[PDB]
Amino acid sequence: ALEDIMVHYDGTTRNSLGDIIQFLYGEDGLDGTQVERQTIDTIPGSDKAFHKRYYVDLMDEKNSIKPDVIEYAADILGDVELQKELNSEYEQLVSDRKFLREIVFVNGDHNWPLPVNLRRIIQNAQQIFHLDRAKASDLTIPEIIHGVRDLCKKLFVLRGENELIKEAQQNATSLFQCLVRARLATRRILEEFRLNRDAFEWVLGTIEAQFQRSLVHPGEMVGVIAAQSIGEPATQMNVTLGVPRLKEILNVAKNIKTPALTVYLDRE
Amino acid sequence: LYKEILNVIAFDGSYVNYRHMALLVDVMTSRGYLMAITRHGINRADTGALMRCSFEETVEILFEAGAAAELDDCRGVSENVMLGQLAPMGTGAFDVMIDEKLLTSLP
Amino acid sequence: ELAILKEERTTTPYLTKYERARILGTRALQISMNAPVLVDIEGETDPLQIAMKELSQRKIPLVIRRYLPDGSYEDWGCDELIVD
Amino acid sequence: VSTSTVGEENATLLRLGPEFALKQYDHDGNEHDLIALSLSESRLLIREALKARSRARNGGVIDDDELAKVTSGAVANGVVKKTLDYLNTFARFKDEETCTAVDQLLHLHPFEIAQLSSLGCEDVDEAITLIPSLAAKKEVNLQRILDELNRLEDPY
Amino acid sequence: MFFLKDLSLILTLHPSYFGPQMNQYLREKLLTDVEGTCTGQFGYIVTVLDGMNIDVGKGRIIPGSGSAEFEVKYRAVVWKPFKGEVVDAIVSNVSPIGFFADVGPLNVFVSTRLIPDNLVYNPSNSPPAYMSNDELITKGSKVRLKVVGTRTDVNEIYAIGSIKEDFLGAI
Amino acid sequence: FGEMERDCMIAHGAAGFLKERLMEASDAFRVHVCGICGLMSVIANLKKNQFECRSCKNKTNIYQLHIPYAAKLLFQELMAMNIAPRLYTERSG
Amino acid sequence: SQFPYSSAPLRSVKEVQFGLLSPEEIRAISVVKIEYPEIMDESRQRPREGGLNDPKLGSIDRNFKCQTCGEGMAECPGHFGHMELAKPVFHIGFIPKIKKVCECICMNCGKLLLDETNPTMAQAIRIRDPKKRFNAVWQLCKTKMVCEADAPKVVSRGGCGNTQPVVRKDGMKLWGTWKKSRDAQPERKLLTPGEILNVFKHISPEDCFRLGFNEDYARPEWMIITVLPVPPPQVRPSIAMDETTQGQDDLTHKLSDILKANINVQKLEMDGSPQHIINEVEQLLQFHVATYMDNDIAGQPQALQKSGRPVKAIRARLKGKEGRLRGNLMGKRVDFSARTVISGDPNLELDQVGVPISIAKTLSYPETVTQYNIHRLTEYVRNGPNEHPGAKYVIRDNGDRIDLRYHKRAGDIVLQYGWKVERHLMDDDPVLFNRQPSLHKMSMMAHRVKVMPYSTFRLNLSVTSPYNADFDGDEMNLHVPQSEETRAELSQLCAVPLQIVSPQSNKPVMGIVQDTLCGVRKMTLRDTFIEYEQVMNMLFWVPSWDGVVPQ
RNA sequence: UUGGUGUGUUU
Ligand SMILES: [Mg+2]
Ligand SMILES: [Zn+2]
Ligand SMILES: [Zn+2]
Ligand SMILES: [Zn+2]
Repeated sequence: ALEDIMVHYDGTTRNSLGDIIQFLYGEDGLDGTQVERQTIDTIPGSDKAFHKRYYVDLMDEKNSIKPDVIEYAADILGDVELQKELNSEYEQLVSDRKFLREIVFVNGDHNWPLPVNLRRIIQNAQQIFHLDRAKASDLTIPEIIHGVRDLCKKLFVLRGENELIKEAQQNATSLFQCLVRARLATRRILEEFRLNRDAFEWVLGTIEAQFQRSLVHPGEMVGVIAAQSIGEPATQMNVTLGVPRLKEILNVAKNIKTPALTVYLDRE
Repeated sequence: LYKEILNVIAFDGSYVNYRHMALLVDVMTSRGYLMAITRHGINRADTGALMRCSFEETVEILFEAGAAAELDDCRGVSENVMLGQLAPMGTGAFDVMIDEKLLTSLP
Repeated sequence: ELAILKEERTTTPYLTKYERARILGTRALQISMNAPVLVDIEGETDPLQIAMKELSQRKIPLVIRRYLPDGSYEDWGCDELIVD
Repeated sequence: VSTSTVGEENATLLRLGPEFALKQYDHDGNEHDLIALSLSESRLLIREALKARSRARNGGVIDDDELAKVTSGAVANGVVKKTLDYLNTFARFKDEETCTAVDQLLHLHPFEIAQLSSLGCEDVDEAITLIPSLAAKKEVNLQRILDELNRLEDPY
Repeated sequence: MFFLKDLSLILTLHPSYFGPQMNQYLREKLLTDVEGTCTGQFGYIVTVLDGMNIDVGKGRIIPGSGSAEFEVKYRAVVWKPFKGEVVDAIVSNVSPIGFFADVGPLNVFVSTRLIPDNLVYNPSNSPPAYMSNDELITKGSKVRLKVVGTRTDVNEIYAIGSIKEDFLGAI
Repeated sequence: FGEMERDCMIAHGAAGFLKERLMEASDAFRVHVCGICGLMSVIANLKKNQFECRSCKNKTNIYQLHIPYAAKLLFQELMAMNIAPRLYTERSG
Repeated sequence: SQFPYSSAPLRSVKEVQFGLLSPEEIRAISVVKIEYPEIMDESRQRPREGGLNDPKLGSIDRNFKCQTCGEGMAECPGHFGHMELAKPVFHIGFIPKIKKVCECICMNCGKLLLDETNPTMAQAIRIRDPKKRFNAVWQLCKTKMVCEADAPKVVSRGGCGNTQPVVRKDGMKLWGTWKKSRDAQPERKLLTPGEILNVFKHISPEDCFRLGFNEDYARPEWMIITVLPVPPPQVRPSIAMDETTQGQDDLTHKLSDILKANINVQKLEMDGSPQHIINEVEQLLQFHVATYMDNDIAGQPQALQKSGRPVKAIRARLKGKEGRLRGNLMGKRVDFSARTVISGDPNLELDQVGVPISIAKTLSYPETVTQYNIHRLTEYVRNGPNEHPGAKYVIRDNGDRIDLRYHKRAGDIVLQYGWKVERHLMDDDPVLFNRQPSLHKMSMMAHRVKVMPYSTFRLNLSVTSPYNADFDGDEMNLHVPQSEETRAELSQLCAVPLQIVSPQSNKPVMGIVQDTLCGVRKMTLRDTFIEYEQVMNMLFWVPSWDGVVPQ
C-alpha cells in the first residue's frame, strides 16, 4: 500500500505521482524515534499554583527574588522598565495556558510525547557546574527574557522566508516553544533550579543543536516503516477488537459488524 | 479513523507513535474518499503501471497497460527494482556529482 | 529550465544519515580504486575508516544533487553542508 | 557515440534529413537558423580555430600543412589536411574583407546562400541549373550578385 | 557541404583519473575521439571550435561502479555530402573505369558511364587523361561534379559522381 | 531473499544494497534496444559488430541495458502475447 | 567485466511505453516465417528448418552457435518468430474491451454514434484521463441504438442508417443482434473476426482519439491477431527426460498443435469443403490460440496434456505466488547466502556473530587489490583455498578467473594494482543477518565477523529479542556484500547500534534476557557482599574499566 | 546434471 512514500527535501509527503499527503511530516517535522513523554508543567494545577510559582512581582519586596541567589540584587526593586517585560511574559504564559488548555490538549492530561528533553540538560549542567551553592549569581532577568524570546525564533523546521514558510514555522513549533516557556520561565529558573549565566548559555546552545538533530531525515521511507510498525503488534494481538477489527478498518467495509455511537448529552 | 486505529491497537497495552498512525490515516484519505487497501484502491490509481501490477491481478492490469498506451515514467519503486535500477530513496533518492568547485580548490 | 540559483536554497543544510551513507560508500569505492587520500593514514588503512577519517574533517570532493520534487535541484557542495 | 541537439535526401529538392532542418537549437535550448557555410566561410573558421588552439596551448605567443598538425591523431591530421587544400584551391573569397562583403551582399534558404558563394557562375542560366531550388523564389538581382561575386573574386 | 553543428559526447572516466588535471584531460580526450571521425548521421567532424575552452560540466558518479560520466557539449565544423549536391573537386587518379576526385575529406568515384561520350581515356598520352578536343581531365584537374549517390560505412563515406550533365566537367 | 526481506531493505532504505541483490548476485543479463521503436529486436553480432532493427531500418539509435534475465523473460513472454513494452531511456511527458 | 564489451552505451530505463502491436510490426521484426508441424527433418540430426526449432531463432544447444546473432547460448537473447495464421483471430485478453468497442460505433462506416452536438458528450470529450473518458463514452453510447445516417438537407455523417446491433459475449464467439426491421427477423450471428477487422480498418484517427486509444500505439484493429508470434526457444527449452530424449516444453507442444490446426485450415480452402468442416477447424484454431495464452477460461474444459495434467500457459507463467514476478523478480533466490542453526554465546559483544569455519571457506568477498593491502592478500593466496584465513580467486583487470584448486603455481604469481581478489570470510567484515520472515525494520541487522570452530551460528543474547529467535533450532541466513558500496551501506545504517530505538513504540527494543537479568537482580540486592579477591576478576571482565577499583 | 507432480517434518 505505501511502498513509495518518501519525505523529500521540503518536509512533505508525496507518492510516486506527487499526491502530497501531509504537508509537514507527522505534523511536526520530527523523527519518530526521537521523542520522550514529558510534562508540560503549565497545564495542570490551579490558578493559585500558577500565580504562586510564576507570577513575578517587582514592587512588593517579598514576592520577588529572595536576594541570596543573585549578585546584582541591589539593582532591582521597583523598576517598571523591567516589570513591563515580566508582565508581558506573564500574559504570554497566560496566553500559552489558554492555548494548551483550550485548543490543543483540552482534557488537560499533560503528559505527551514531545522532543528533546531539556530537564535532563539542565541537571546535566548542574552536575557539571557543581550547582549546589546557595550563592549569588550574576545572570540578569532581561538576559533570561531575551534568551527565551530569541530562542523561539531560532527553531527552524521549515527554512526559507516566504509568508507560508514563516506561518508554517509558527504553526510547526508552537507546542515545543510552549514547552520551553512552560519550563524555563524566570521564577522557575532563578528560584527552583538556580542556574548561573554560563549554564544558561550552554542550555541555549544545546537546545539549538538537539532540536536540530531530531528533525526527520529526508528519504525516511516512512510508509514502509509505518506499515511494518503497525503490522508488528498485529502479530501479537462487547465490541470487536484485534485482528478482524483491524481488517475491517483497512479493507474498509460498508458493513462492519457492530458499529457504535459516542453520544454526549448537554450540560444541564 | 485515527481514533479507531489508536483504540484497537492500544487496547492490549501496546503503544504507537502518533506520526505512523497519522501517515496511515492521511493516505487513507488522500483523494477525498477512502482509498481502501485492496486491489480496488491502489490499482484504480493512475500511478505507475508495474507498481500496480506487482500486487494483484497482473494479467488483466498488464492488458490494460498495453491496451491504452500508458506512459509509465517508472518513478514507482517496484518498477525500479524489476528494471534493476537505482531505486529512488535512501542513498538513491539523489544523484552525486563531481565538483569543479572543490577540485579547483585542490592542487 | 529547472535548476535553481544557490541563494534560494531552502532545504536543510545538514548532511543526513542516508546522504552520509552514500557519501561514505562512494568515496570509499573511489579510494578502493586508487584515488589518493587527502588525510593522514595512521592505522586506518581499510577504506571505510579512511572515508570516516575524511568525513570527520569534511574533506570530500562530491556534490549532492537533491532532486526537489518538481524536478529541479539544489547543487549542495559537501564543503558547505554541516556534518552531523 | 557522438550525438546532437535534435532528439530521402535530395539536395536538388532541399531535403537534408532530420539533422539539418532550417531551425536548429543550441546547447541552451534557444532557437537558431541553420548554419550552412560556404567554402570561403569554412576556410576562415577552420584556419582560425586551428591557430587559436595552437596559441592557447602556448600560453599566448600560416601554412596549412603546419596548421593541420595542431590536430590530435593521424586520422585527424589526414581529414584536416585534405580539407584545407580543397578549401585552399576553391575558396573564392580568401580573406575576411571580401568574405564580409559577400556576407552583406547575400544577407533565401541557408543552403542556397552557401552554394552561390561556393560555386562560381557566369550567368543566371548556370545558377538555376546547379541549384534547382532557386526556381520558384522569384527574386533575382542574381546576375549582379554573380557579377559582384565574380568581381569580388580575387585572381589566382 | 560544410555546417556548424552543436554536438556532445559522453565520456566515462575511471576513478584513477580523478586528479588535478581532470578537466583538461577530458578536453584533450574529446578532440582525440571526435576530430576526423565520420558518421552517416552528421558526416565528417573536421575541427572542433574553441577546444581549449570547452565546458565539460560535472561528472555524475555512476552508482555501483564509482566511475564518473561527463556529457561534453561542443560545436564543430562538419562536412556531409548529399545526393544532388554539386561540388568542385580535384581528380586524384584516372583509370579505364573512370576517375577519382578528392572533394575535401573523402574521395568520389566517377565511372565511365557517367562521363560524356566525347571524353576518351588515353593511356598513351603523358600524363594519362580523359581527353576530347578542348577538354582535358588529367590528375590534378579542377572538375565540377554532382554527387549522385552516398554510401555509408560509418568509417568513411563513399560517394559516386557524374559529369554527364549540363555545366559539369572540367573547369 | 524473499519479499519481506526486500520490504525491510526498503525500510532501511539503502537501495544500493538491493541493486546488489537483484542484479549482481543473480541473473545479470544484458540486452539491446533500438531507440526508435523502443524494442529489444536488435540482432547482436559482435565480432563482426553490426546491428539492425529490422522493423525500422535503424542502425544507429542503439543502446544496451542491464536488466534481470527474468525481466527479459517477462518481455519476451508479453511480446509473444501481443503487448508491447517499449523502453525509452528519456523522460518525455 | 561480467559481460562482453559492446559499443552501445549503458543507460537505465526511464519510461515504459506500453502499447499494442500491429500485424505489420510483427511481420517486420522477425527473421523467419513458420511452416511445418514436425520438429525433426526425418529424425535426421539437426531438425527441420521450417519447423519450430529454427537455428535462426537461437540455438538451445551448447555447442551449436546461433545462426542469426552469431553468438553462443550465453549471450543470445533469442529472436522472435511468427506463424502466419490464415484466419485472423481474437486476442483472448481483450474480449470485454473489444465487446465495448463494437458496442460503440457504426457497423458500416465505423463511426462513433455521438459527436460534440449532444453537450454531455461534448463535456465528456474534455477529459484528460483516457480510461474514464472511455467509460463516459461507453456509458453514453450504450443507450444509442441506431447508427444515424443523418447528423445526430441531409448532414450525412458517414452512416447509412442501418441500426446498430446488440453485442453479446459468448466465450470466444461473439453474437451480434441487429434489430433488422418495427419488428422483423433479428439475425443473431457469429461476429466473424475478419468482418470486424474490415470494420476496424475503417476508423478515423479522431474516433481513435475520442474512444480511449492512441494511433501510433494502440490502434484497435490491432486487437485482432492475424499473425501470432513465435517466441525463441529459450522460453520453451527442451528438457533432458532421461539424458538422451528431450521431453518438450508445453509451449512447443502447443505451437505444434497450432501449426497442425493451421495446416488443417489451409487444407479446406484448397479442396471440397462441407462448410462446417470449415467452421469447426476455424473454431479449433481459435481454441488453440486461446489456450496458448490462457488455460483458465471460465465455462469450458481445460486444455489437457499427455499425463492428465493441465497445460502451462503464458498466463500460468505470470500469475500466482510462484510466477515470474513474485517468484522470480520482486523476490527470487540468490547467491552468496548461507544458512544454519544458531547457538547462544554471551561471551561476545552485541555486534558479533559466530562463523563456522567451513562457511567461511565457501563464501568469500572481493576485496580490491589496492596499494595498502598487497601483503596480506598475497599471504591469503599463500593459504590458498583449503586454509582459512585465505583466498579463492584473482579476478584480473579484464575478467580472468583463476580457480586455485585447479592451479599448481601460486608461488610464481605477482599481482597488479587494481586487480580483484576474493579472500575468505575473515574477521570484522559486515555481514547481513536475517531471519525469515521479516516483520519489522530491525529484522535484518548488520554485524561483524567472528570465526569459531564447531559449526553453528553464535549470537549475543541481547539480540534475541528483535529477531525473535529462541534456540530450539531456528535458521538464520547470512547474505554477504560483494562490493565496497554495499559494505558501507550496511555498516552505517543496518548496524545494530543504530537500530536500537524502535519507532514502532519510540522505545529501545533490545534489552536484557533471562540469566543476565535475573542474576543482576540477585546481585544488587542490598544485603549482598563480596570479598575483594573475587572482585578483582569481576572488574577485570569489563573492557571499559580504567584500572581503578572503587572504595 | 533433469523436469514435473505429491507426501511428511523443522522454525
Ligand atoms: Mg521457536
Ligand atoms: Zn526500431
Ligand atoms: Zn542469435
Ligand atoms: Zn451506419
